[PDB]
Amino acid sequence: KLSEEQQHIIAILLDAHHKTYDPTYADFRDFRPPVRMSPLSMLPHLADLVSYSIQKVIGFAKMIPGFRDLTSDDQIVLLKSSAIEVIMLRSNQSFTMDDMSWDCGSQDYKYDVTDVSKAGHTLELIEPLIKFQVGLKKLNLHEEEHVLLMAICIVSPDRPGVQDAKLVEAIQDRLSNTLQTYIRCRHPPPGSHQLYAKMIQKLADLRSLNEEHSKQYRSLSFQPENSMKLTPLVLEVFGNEI
Amino acid sequence: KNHPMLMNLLK
Ligand SMILES: CCC(=O)O[C@@H]1CC[C@@]2(C)[C@H](CC[C@@H]3[C@@H]2CC[C@]2(C)[C@@H]([C@H](C)CCC(=O)O)CC[C@@H]32)C1
Repeated sequence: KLSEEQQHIIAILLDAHHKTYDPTYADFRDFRPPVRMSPLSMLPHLADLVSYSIQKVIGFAKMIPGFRDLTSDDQIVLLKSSAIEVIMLRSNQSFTMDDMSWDCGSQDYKYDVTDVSKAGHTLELIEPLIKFQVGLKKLNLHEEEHVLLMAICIVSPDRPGVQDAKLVEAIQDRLSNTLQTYIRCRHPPPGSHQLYAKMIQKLADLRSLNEEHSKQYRSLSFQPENSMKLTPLVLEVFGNEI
Repeated sequence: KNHPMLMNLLK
């Protein structure tokens, strides 16, 4: 079955997530208020939401067993490229197929297609994002699998700019093996049917959502009036060629 | 590679 190390890893990731993802979304009040007039009217709010989310993803990443053994540069490299992917991933917890939106406890903090479209990004990205959310949602992942996937997403040895790939790759495998064994021993069929394969497919989807996001961020942030509505962390992480 | 804030949040 499972293992001491594996169950240990799971317990840690679950707690790490519970400490970096607030189901009350109480912090959203601190963000620049959302405006629904792209008019970019939603950019100041989502920019802060995203920046905040980057800070929480880092908080989570630091607690991933083995992530501490990577060199600062490797850590930066991994978080730099995975951030947006993990944010889309953790967002599935607030997404609902009822109205196809992210319900973050409140109406103002309820975001639908036209809300997230008012921030400089087109349907070239939003269309696939929602599809992703629905497909992911349809997997009904246990919270154990959800956190292991975010963790596996973060420590991917093929990230551009990686140094000690062997180590990054080594740390991931341990998470992957923990995931595959968890599914086999804790996820009952039919739900478990090719669950691993489907979860890894979502990782490929995220790479794709990432690339499209990068292309629409460049275009967006290449315009001063737009890049000045962002936050310093966002500029640092998402690159700053303004 | 020039990421003080990321660096600061990471350590
Ligand atoms: C400052 C820069 C920037 O480049 O922000 C862009 C704003 C518009 C857009 C489309 C792109 C892709 C990621 C999207 C974001 C809108 C708000 C979403 C849908 C988040 C959702 C509200 C999270 C819910 C949660 O945390 O549970 C997570 C995924 C986010 C990033």
